[PDB]
Amino acid sequence: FLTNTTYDIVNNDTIDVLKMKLRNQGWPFVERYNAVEIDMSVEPLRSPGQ
Amino acid sequence: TSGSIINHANNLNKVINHVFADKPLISETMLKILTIDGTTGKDGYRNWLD
Amino acid sequence: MDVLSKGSLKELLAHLEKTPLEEAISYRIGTVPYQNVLISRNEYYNQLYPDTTSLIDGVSREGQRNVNGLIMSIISYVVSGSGHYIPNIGFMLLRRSILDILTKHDTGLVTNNLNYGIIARNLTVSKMNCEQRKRMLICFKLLAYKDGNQNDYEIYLNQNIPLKQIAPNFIPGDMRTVIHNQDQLAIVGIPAYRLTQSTELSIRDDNAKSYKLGYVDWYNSNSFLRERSEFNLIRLKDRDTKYGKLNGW
Amino acid sequence: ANRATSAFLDNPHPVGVNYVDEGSRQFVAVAELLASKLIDSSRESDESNSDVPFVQAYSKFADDNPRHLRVKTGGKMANALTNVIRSYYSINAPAIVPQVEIDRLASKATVSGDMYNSYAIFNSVPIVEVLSPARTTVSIVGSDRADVTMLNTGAGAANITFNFGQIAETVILKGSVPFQLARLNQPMPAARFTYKLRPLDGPFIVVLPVGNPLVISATAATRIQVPLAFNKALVESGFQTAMNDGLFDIQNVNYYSSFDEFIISQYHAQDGINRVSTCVILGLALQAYDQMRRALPVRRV
Amino acid sequence: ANRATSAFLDNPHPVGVNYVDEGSRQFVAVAELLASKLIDSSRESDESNSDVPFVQAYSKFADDNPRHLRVKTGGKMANALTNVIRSYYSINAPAIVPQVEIDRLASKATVSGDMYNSYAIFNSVPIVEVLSPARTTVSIVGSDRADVTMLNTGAGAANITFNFGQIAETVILKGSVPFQLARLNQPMPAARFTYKLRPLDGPFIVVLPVGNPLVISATAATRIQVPLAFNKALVESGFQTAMNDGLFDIQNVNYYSSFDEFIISQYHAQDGINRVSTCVILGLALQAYDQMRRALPV
Amino acid sequence: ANRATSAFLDNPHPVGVNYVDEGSRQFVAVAELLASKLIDSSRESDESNSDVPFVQAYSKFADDNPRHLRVKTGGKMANALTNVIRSYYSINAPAIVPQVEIDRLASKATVSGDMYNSYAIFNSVPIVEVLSPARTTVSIVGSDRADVTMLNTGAGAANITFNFGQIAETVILKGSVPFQLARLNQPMPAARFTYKLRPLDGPFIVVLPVGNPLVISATAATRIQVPLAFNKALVESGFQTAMNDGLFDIQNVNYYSSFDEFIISQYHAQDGINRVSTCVILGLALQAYDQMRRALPV
Amino acid sequence: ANRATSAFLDNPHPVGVNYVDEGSRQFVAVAELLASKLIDSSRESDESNSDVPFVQAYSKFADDNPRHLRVKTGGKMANALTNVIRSYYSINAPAIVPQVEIDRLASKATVSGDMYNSYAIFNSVPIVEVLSPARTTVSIVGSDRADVTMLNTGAGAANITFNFGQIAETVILKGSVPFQLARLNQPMPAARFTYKLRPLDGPFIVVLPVGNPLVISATAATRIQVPLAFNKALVESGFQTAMNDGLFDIQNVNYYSSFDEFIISQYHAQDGINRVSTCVILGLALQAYDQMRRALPV
Repeated sequence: FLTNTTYDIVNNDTIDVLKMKLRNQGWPFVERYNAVEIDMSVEPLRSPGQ
Repeated sequence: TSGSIINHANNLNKVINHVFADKPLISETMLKILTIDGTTGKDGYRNWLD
Repeated sequence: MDVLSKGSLKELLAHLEKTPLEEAISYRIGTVPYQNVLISRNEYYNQLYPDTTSLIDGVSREGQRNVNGLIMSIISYVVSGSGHYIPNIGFMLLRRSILDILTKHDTGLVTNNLNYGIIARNLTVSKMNCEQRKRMLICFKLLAYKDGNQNDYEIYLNQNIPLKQIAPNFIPGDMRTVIHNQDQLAIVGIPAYRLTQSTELSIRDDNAKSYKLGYVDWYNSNSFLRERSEFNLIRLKDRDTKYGKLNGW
Repeated sequence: ANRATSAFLDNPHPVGVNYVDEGSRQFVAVAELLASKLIDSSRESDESNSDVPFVQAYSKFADDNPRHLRVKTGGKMANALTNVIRSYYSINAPAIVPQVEIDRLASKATVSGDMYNSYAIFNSVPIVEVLSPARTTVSIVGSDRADVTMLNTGAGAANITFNFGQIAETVILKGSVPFQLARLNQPMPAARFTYKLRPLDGPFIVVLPVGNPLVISATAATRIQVPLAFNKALVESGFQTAMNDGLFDIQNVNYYSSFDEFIISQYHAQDGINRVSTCVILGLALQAYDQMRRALPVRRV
Repeated sequence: ANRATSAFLDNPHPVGVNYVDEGSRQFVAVAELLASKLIDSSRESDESNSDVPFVQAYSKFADDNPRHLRVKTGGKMANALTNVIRSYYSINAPAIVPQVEIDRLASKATVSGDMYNSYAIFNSVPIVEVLSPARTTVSIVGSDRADVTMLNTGAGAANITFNFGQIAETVILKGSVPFQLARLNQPMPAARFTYKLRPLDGPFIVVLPVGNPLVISATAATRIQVPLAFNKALVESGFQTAMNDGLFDIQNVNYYSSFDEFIISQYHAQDGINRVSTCVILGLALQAYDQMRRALPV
Repeated sequence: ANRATSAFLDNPHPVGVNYVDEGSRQFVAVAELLASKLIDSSRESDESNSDVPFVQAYSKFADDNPRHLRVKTGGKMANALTNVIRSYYSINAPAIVPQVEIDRLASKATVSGDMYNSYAIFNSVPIVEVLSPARTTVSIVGSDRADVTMLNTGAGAANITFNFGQIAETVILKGSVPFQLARLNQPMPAARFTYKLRPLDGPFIVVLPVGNPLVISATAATRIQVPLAFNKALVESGFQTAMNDGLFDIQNVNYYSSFDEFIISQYHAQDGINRVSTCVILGLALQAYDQMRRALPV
Repeated sequence: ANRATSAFLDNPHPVGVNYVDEGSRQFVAVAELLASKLIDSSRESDESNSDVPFVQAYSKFADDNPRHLRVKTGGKMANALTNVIRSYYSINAPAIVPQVEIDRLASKATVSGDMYNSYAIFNSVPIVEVLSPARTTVSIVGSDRADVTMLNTGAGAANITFNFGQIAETVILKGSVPFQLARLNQPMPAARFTYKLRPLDGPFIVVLPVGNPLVISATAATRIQVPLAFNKALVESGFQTAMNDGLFDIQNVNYYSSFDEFIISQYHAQDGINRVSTCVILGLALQAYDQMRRALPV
C-alpha cells in the first residue's frame, strides 16, 4: 500500500529489506513490541493458592 | 502486580465518583478542554489524574 | 538446538545444506578437551562434583588446526550442538555448507588419510547415546563416499558389532534412499515424559537438559514454524513438498 | 641490598578469559538484579505473614515453583552463576557453561552489562619493594594498613628506598616519630609526622637515624571503574562465602584475604588493565552470590 | 614451653538466659521494624516540611503523642528494649521486665521471630594457643587481623604449634617473608607467602629459622546463622552506644572492642553453641537500639 | 622521661570560616537530598527500559536537560558543591561561591538544615601523650587500633603513664599478656587482659616488668552530633575521592587517612567544639559529593 | 653524572587564570563556529557573483553592516578575541575585556562550552632527563622527533638512564645500529633496531658500544582531551599567526616553536592538570583567530 508494489514483487523479500523499504518511504511502524508480564497471585482461602 | 493494579483502579473510581457528586470539584472550563476529543467529562478527568 | 531437533534423515541433510561451516566453528576460547575437573552441583551435594571434560559438549573446546580438527568440530556440532575453536580458517571454507565440506571435492580439504577409529575415540563414542552414534555414522558415511574409502567404512563397522546394527542405511548419492529411511535422530524434542527444571550431575547431561528445556521454550515462541496453521504464509522454497530434492543426489 | 615486598602482591595467578563478552555481562547483571529482589521479597514476606512475594520472586529467579520437600537452591540460575564465578578466578577452571543457558538467563531482565559506569575506591597499600642497606632490618606487615618497621643497627644514618608502584593515586604516610622523606635527588625537608605522596612521583628516600626503631604506617587509595550497582560491602561478603564454600580451591592459585587485595594484586601485574576488567565482573557476580545464598540458606551447623 | 593466646578469647563471661523464647524474639523483631520506621518517618518529616509522618510513627512506637514541652524518650518500648539488652549481656542482670509487657509489645506488628533464616560472616581470628619452645618469643596482637611476631635466639630452627580452634571455617595465613607450614605428621613444603587452612584438620607447625623475626598475619571467617534483618553496620554502632551508655556495666563481666569479638569469644567457650543464639538476639536488639536512639537522642 | 604521641593528633590546621550560616547549611543538606535521588534514579533507569527517571533527577540537580553530546558534569550545583568543600578544609582557601547562588540552590528542596539532631560514633583512638622512664622504649602505631609496644631494660618494674584526652567516651585496652593498670593514687589490681576506662577519670599508670615485651591494643569510641542523614560509609568514600581529586591540595595543611582521623584531631585541638561544628557540615558535603560523582564521573 | 634535558620542557611559564568559566568557554566556542561561517561564506561569495553571503556572515560576526568605503576589521568580536588570547598565554596580561561583553557575544549562537568531549594526539617527545656517566657525551635535539647522540670514549661499556616524563603514553625508539635497552634490574635483551616503550614503566638503561656513535630517534604520542571542533592543522597555523602579530609579547615569558610543544611542556609542570585545561581553551581561540584573520586580512 505505502510503496507502489504488488505482492508478487515483494515475495522472497526478507524482513530487513522490507523494513528498509518502509523506512525510506517514511513509515516508522515496522517493529514488534514485547508485552510486560504482570505478576499475579491468587489468595489461598481453602485451596493452597496459585 | 495484579493487586496493585486492582487497588489503583478501585481507588481511582471512588475518587472520581466522590469528586463529581453534588457540586463538581472541577469547573466547566476544564471539562470543555478535556471533552474536546469526544470523551465524557468523567472519563476525561480520570485520565488526567492518572 | 535447530540441528538437534532434526528427526528424519531428510530434515537433517537439508539442514546441513543450508547451514554454513561457520556455525560449526565457535570463535570462543573454551578450555582443554580432556581434563579432570571439580565442578559445583549444589542441588545434590555440598562437596564439589568430580567430572571429566570431553569434546562432545555444548561448550567450546580447543581443537587442533588440521583437517582432523575441522571434521571433529563438524561432528561435535551435529551430536552436541556446539563446535570447537579452530583459529584462522579461510573465508572460502567458512562460507561453504557443512554438507559441501563432507561430500564435495571443490573444497581444498584432503581427508583421504582419515582414520575412523581414532576420530571415534577422540569424540568419545563410549559416552554417546544411540541417537548421537547414528548421527556420527552419517558423517562417517558421507566422508567415505566422497573419498572412495567405502571399504574402510565397512571394516570399521565390522570391528564394532553394535555400531553395525544401528548404522543408518542410505546411499550418499541417491535421494530415494534418504526418503525411505525411517530412522529417528532427534536428540531434543517435545518430551512425552514430565521434564522439570532441575539440574543434572554430569556436564554432558546438564548441557543436554539446557538444550532440551530451551527447545520447549523455542517450541512455544513466535520463531517456531507451525505448518498446520500458517502453511500458506511460507515461501514456496521452504514449504514441505514430496518432490523436494537435495542439490545433485 | 635487602629487598622487602608485600605478601599479597607476590605472584598473581592468571584469571579466566571466558564469559567476558557482552552477553555474559548481561547474564551477571541480570543475576544481581534478580538476587536483590529475592532478598527484598523475603523481608516483605516476613512482614506480611505470607510466602506469596517470595514464591513470586523465586519463580522469576529459578523458573520453577518449589515443592515442599525439595530444597530450594536457585535452580539453573544458581548453577550457572556458581560455575561462572569459578571460571573467572583462574585459567584452570573448567568453564563448562553452555552459551544457550547464558543467553536464556540474560533475557529475564532488561538490564545492560555496563562495567564502566562508575568508580570505587580500593584501600589496599601496594608496596612493590622496599630496598634497604646491609645493617638495617625492614619488616612489612598488613595490607589495608601497612606497618613498615625499620631498625638501623648501622653506625650512621641510612637511606631506605620505597617503591609504591604506579597504579595507586594517593598514599599517606605516618610515623611513630617525625621522620625525613623526599623524592629521589631532592633536598630533605624538616621532620614531619605525615606525608601525602603521589606514587607516580618516583622512588622515595627515608632517613633512618641510629637508635629506636621507626614504624611507618601506610594507607593508599586506588580508583577502579565499576558498575553503578557495585557495593563493596556485599562483594566482600560474597568473596568470603565463595571461599568458605570451596569454589576457589583450584590448583596453582593464590588465596587472598579480601577482594580488595585480589583486585589490587591483579592490577599490579603485566596486562593488568585486562585482568581488572575480568575481576570487576567477578565482583558483581560475587555480589549476586551473597544475596542469593543469604535468601536461600543450605548449610547448617 | 611457652603458651600464647588471643586476648579476646580469655574468660568469656556467661550470657543471660532470659527473653530467648518465641514471644520475646518476636518482640525484638517488632522493635527493629518500628525503629526503622521511626528513622524513615523523621527523614520524610524533614523533606515534606510537615510533622504528620513523625507523629504517626512516634505514636505507634511510644503509645503517646509527641509534646513540645515533654521529652521524647520513646515510651515503654524504649524502657523494655534497654532492659532486655542488659539481661542479654550477663546472667547477673536483673531481668525485670514482665512477660505481659513483652507480649503486648510483640502484638504491635506481625513479624516472625525466626533467627536462623540467614547467615553472617564474622572476621575475628581465634588463636586458641601458640605453643613455643625456649629461647623463642611469640606475641599475638589484634583480633580482626592477628599479627604473630616470633623470633628465635637459639642455634637451630624451632617448631611453633598453631591452634585455631574447631569453629572457624577458613583461615588465610600471610607472612612477612616466605615460610614453611604443614600439618601434624606431614612433609614440610617449600617456603611460600600465603597459606589457606581449615582450622578443623589438626594443629599446624611453622618452621622458624634463626635470624630476623618472622611476622605472620592471620585472617579468619566464620558463618553464624542470623535473622534476615541483621545488619552488621547497625549492630556494631549499637554495641558502641550501649557500652557508652552504661548498659553493660555489670560486675564480673568482660568487655570487647566490637560485637564480632564478643560473638566469637562466647562461641569458643566450653559449650559455645548455647550462647550463639542468645548473642544473635542481642545483636538484633542492638540494631533496634541504635536506630531508636539516633532518632530520639537523650 | 620520654614522650610519645599519636601521629594524627599533632598540628591540626585551621578549618574554614565561610559557609556556616543557616542558608549554607540548607544548601549542603539540599545537595545531599538531590544527590541521593540521582543515584536511586540512576539504578531505576538502568533496571527499566526508560531513562525518564534519570532525566527528571538530573534536571532538578543541574537545572538543565541532559544532552547526549555534552558530558554530564552536574551543572551549577556540582560546581558550587566542589568549591564549598575546598573552603571548609582550610581557612586559606578562597570563598568563590557568592551567597546569592547558594540561596538559589538551597530553594530547590525544603529541608531543615539542622546538623546536630543525631549522633555518630567515631573510632579513632586519641593518645595525647605516653610518658615513659629512662630505660623504657615506647612506640605508638595506628589510629583506628593503637598498638603501644613497651620495653624496659631496667632492673626493676617501670611505671608508664597513659593520657587518652578528655573527649573520648570509653577506651578499651587489651594486652598480649595480662598486665597491671590503675588510676593515679590507686592500688594496682591483679593482672588482667582487658581494661575498660573512662578517659576523664585521669592519667592511667601501667606496670611494666622486665623482659617479655608488652604490647597494648587500644580501641576508643567518641560521640559527635551529626545530622540524621549522616552515613559514615558514604562520608569515608567522599573523603578519599575528594582527596584524590585535589580538593584538599593547598599550602600549609595537614592530611589525614580518614574523616574519622580528621574530625578527632580537630576536636582535641584548641577551640575544638567550634571546629567540629564546621567539620560535620564538611562530612555531609562529602557524602553528597560521593553520591553525585559516582552517578556522574568525570 | 651529567644531566641532559629537552629544550622546551625548561621553565613552563604560568598561564592566565581568567576567562575560564562556562560563559567564557562558550564565547570561545561561539567565535570558532562564527569564524567558520565567515571564511566559508567568503569562499562562496568569491565563487559566485553576489557578495550577500559574506555580508550576512559579517553582520553576525561584527554586529554592523559592511560598507565599501569603510575598512572591515571584525567589530567587537575581533577585539574581544584578540584580548582574550592575550590573557590566556600569561598571567601578566591585563585581561581587560569585560564579562558583560563576553556574555553578550556568547548569546549570538547556541553552542556548548564543552572542552572534554573528544581527544587529540600530540607528537612532542618529552625527555625530562638523560642521566649520562663520565667520559660519556649526550646531545638531544628536536621536539617532534628527538635525535640523541651519545659517545663513550673509554674502553668500558657505559649505561645511560632515560626518563621520559611518565606523562606520555607510548614512545618508539629507533637506532642507527641495533642497541640493547631494558628497565632497571631487568635482564638485557639482544640488540634490536626498534623498541616500543611505555614511559610509565620507569627509567630505562641503554648500553653503549665503544667503537662507534649510536644515535636514537624518539617519537612519542600523548592524548589530551580537546573539544570536538579541534583542528590541529588550523591551531598550529593560528599559533604562528599570533606569534608573528606580537600577541605573545609579555615580559618573563618563554616561547615555543609550535602549539604541540606549548601544551606538552605545561602538561609536565607541577600543576599540569589545571594548566592544560586553559591551554586547550587557548587552542580553540587560536583556531578562531586564524580563520577570522585569513578571511579579513586586516
